[PDB]
Amino acid sequence: RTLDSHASRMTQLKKQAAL
Amino acid sequence: TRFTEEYQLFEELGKGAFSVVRRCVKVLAGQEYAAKIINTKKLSARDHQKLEREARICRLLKHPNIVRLHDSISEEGHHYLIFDLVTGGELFEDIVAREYYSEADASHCIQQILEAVLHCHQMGVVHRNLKPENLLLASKLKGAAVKLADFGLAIEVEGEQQAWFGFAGTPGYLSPEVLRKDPYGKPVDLWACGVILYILLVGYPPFWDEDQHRLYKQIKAGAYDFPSPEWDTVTPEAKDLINKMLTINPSKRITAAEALKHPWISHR
Ligand SMILES: Nc1ncnc2c1ncn2[C@@H]1O[C@H](COP(=O)(O)OP(=O)(O)OP(=O)(O)O)[C@@H](O)[C@H]1O
Ligand SMILES: [Mg+2]
Repeated sequence: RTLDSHASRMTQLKKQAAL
Repeated sequence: TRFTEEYQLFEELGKGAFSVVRRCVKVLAGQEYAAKIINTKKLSARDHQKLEREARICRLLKHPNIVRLHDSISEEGHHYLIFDLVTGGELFEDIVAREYYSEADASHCIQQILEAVLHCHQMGVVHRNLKPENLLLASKLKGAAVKLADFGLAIEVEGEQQAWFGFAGTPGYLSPEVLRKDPYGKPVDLWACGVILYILLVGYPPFWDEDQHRLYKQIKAGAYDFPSPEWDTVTPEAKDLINKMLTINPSKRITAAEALKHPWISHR
């Protein structure tokens, strides 16, 4: 769950394995 | 063979799945290089071949914004890929660290990436796995040179001929055409460049969900926007490029060459 804020959405950015 | 003859290993720089990257020096030349050491012994010959394919492709690619491969060596139980040393860590890490980039820095960065992508494409190579994790920074300074890495999933196209080259990449950065299990080619990399630019500007990706099935429904439907407050300040030009990169049909999508001519990259 993210809020409607820039600071919140910036938590959506994590590293991702392939496939 | 002759690796422990010519080079000498120092500190670890990172672990991968099957691998370990370590700063090494060519003892005759006195030249620093990054050495990715892999375990032959933990690997079937089918996967020995998968690796010697990665090296073959990496050595077609001499470019200022592509980690050049200087040598590739098979010893008993180990394989050594000698890359350009890049000390400034992943683009991903530096984006997290700086929260987001200024348009001016983001432009200077995406420009270099597009250059790299273009050279790949004109050499008949599609990366299929562009993301900030696979871009190394020359240094941790503000306008630094960015070279492109891991062609572990890179493929060879004959000209503009599209084809089903299999379902591969990273879920965040996959093209509609790949999820839809349609044939594809160079445009898949320009879609990724769309994602990467967006991240570059505001510090999060245009498509996300913890449940992967939704994340995919998002991508297929071209379901991105420019939220407030943070996107309100960002020039409409920057938006336009992202819109032409995240064009959902791949034939109407902007090419690496078209992208490099866009006002937001070539201004003044
Ligand atoms: N040429 C290099 N110069 C400096 N550091 C590097 C270099 N190549 C890799 N590294 C560092 O070590 C890490 C190793 O990445 P590596 O490619 O081994 O990842 P992986 O998880 O094995 O996946 P893949 O091998 O498919 O890319 C890089 O992300 C980076 O942090
Ligand atoms: Mg990696």
